[PDB]
Amino acid sequence: GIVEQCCTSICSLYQLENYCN
Amino acid sequence: FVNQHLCGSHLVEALYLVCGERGFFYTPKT
Repeated sequence: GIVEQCCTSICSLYQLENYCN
Repeated sequence: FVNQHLCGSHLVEALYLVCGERGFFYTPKT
């Protein structure tokens, strides 16, 4: 999920945007 | 070296910025 993708690893803009409503 | 990870309050702030008026759901582990 977002933590493993963006906090543990490094995430890209579209990965982050995909968690929005 | 400079940190690229987004964690905790920094992750919430990131979502606030990128999602804008769409908003988002979030739950911390702690």
